[PDB]
Amino acid sequence: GHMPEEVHHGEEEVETFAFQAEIAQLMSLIINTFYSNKEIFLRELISNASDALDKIRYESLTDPSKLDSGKELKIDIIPNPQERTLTLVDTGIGMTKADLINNLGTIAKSGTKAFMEALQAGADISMIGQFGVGFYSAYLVAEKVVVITKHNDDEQYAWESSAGGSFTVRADHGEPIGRGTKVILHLKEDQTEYLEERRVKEVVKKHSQFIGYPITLYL
Ligand SMILES: CC(C)c1cc(C(=O)N2Cc3ccccc3C2)c(O)cc1CC#N
Repeated sequence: GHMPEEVHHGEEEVETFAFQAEIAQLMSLIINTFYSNKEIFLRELISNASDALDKIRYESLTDPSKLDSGKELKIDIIPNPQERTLTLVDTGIGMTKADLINNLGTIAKSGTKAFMEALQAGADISMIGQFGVGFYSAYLVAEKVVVITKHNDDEQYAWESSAGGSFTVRADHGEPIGRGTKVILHLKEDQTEYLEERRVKEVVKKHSQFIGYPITLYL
């Protein structure tokens, strides 16, 4: 046999970018401070999932073909005690590559900035969703967050950040999710209570009791 060397690939498959400084300041703030009620992170994710589900639901009024990718609108929650992850998957509208990079790395600048200003003036962490940036509350409990997303008009993409100032984005060739978003939280060691059935049930019942979509726990 011969030994080729592929000196160049079709396109750079992993890209790394810095957050806007304001986004990174918030993330650093969130991942390092004490908050007495970190369970709000699940409310924030379920809230973003509900909106993504509304978005595909309303386009399905006008185009029934937008669900050939999946007709059930639902949220699933999967704690995995042995890999210390908690996973939320929704069948909402998902995100193109352009919006993945933009929404999470860049145009969150306004909301994160107004929020840190509001914090200086007396706000607290639970109000983060009033500024459109509730997703970053995941770092209350996670040391590392992964986002897998699939929009009807694009391929599947993976996003990842450990809150070190940077994130990466790559074409994800993994479990095809069809459509929507999947979030994988790599939990801090002192936050393993969100891998128990009792507790996750408490948090959903306490905060997301009136979401208009089924939420299913896969213990
Ligand atoms: C990465 C975060 C921000 C996230 C994004 C989506 C998502 O694809 N959209 C698309 C869309 C369209 C309209 C209104 C809102 C949304 C949010 C999701 O379904 C779940 C999460 C998890 C959290 N928190």
